[PDB]
Amino acid sequence: GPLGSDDVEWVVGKDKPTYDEIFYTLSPVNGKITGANAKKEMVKSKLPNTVLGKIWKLADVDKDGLLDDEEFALANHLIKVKLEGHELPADLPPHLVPPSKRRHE
Amino acid sequence: FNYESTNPFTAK
Repeated sequence: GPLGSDDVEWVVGKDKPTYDEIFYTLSPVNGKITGANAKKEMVKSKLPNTVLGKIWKLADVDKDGLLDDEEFALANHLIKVKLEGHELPADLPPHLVPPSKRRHE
Repeated sequence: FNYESTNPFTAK
């Protein structure tokens, strides 16, 4: 193939349009949503406050206090696995973390 | 130890 060495697959990239659709239903200003919008989302997700804060702590890898469609998709993926009866590692492995926040010099 | 919490779910 092209690389072989680096053949990484972002798990969220396979079910991103769904969390993306949910992202648009929260009214995204300048392409992001504020804490309020993702808050009400996590509010009715029926997850504990602690988990919600932890998911946010993983989602905003960009650290801009706002959630882009990338970051919200990450959050929704964590919430989805929660709903599916799983736990989120509370950590950002190389297959959870969006390459959009990897700046190399 | 307090730090600038930027998490709107906890605030503190």
